[PDB]
Amino acid sequence: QDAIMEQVFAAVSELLKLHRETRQRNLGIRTYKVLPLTSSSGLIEFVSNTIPLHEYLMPAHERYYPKDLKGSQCRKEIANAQTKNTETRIAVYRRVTERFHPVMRYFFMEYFPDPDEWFQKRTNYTRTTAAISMLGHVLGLGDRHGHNILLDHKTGEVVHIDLG
Amino acid sequence: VFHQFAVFCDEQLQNPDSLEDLARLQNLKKGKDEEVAQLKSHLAKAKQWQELDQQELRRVEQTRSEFLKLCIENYLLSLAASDEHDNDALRFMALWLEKSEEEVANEVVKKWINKVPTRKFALLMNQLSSRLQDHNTLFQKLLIDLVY
Ligand SMILES: Nc1ncnc2c1ncn2[C@@H]1O[C@H](COP(=O)(O)OP(=O)(O)OP(O)(O)=S)[C@@H](O)[C@H]1O
Ligand SMILES: [Mg+2]
Repeated sequence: QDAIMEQVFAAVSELLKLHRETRQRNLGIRTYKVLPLTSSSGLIEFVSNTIPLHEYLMPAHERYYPKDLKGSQCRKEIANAQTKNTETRIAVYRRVTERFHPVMRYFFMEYFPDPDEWFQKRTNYTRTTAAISMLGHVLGLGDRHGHNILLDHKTGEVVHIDLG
Repeated sequence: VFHQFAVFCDEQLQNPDSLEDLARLQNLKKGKDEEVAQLKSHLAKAKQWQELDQQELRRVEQTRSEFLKLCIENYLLSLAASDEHDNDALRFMALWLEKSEEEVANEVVKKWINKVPTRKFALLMNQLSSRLQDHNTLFQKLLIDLVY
């Protein structure tokens, strides 16, 4: 499933190169290689110098906001109110995100301290996120949690894996 | 103002997203009830999840019922106010004949129908006189009085 869908996504991203506006901005997706050996095993290409989005975000949240909730505390508070009406779920969610502030803007300030490199890498991040967002809407792509999204800390772009 | 609001509520009813949501919740309720019928804390959790589905479905259907009320009421108010929008009679008629069973639509129509000039319905007598029946329902007591 993952290999077939990686091939489909690569083909559509190749379609993107035939238009002036998407080609001018190098809009496309980053690919990897899945190789199924048997119905129970495979070789997956370990993408070179990335870091999972969750593995960056959970330490950074407590490094930059030591008075906020931990990530596990937010997860548990959200999971406890899972068998309740929508009003209580939304109230718990607002209460939890009022004590949890985003820290993603630091990923670029601590891997690229030069403003030229910083600006280029943040633009790469925004463009690859936009392309994969539209392409994954059109193809119904789901399972987009933090362990399926990798941050390339050499070029700034995101890689989506596990596309099944 | 009234035509604006009526067209908004109507567009909120015939929304493909909301119709697919209602259909998905309906299939979920059906399948969960069938699964409960299979087994009859397995039963306990299964029926708890079934009850949660029921609450979600009640919420969605109540939202749609409010939209229907507002749509019918504002179509009737817009017909009674000006002559700018007079094909609202055809749309009101389609919407009312689709909902001839839902007593909420019939209560709203009963409340607001006597303020529209009958010249707005005068050219729709082929469709009105085709639905006449003697059934003693509220829909028929409104339809026969309008035709009269
Ligand atoms: N091709 C890949 N290249 C680089 N990192 C990867 C790749 N595939 C997975 N990872 C990461 O390496 C770790 C291994 O995770 P996996 O065991 O593959 O599945 P998982 O998502 O971590 O666990 P669950 O139960 O599926 S949420 C995770 O932190 C992934 O984000
Ligand atoms: Mg995974």
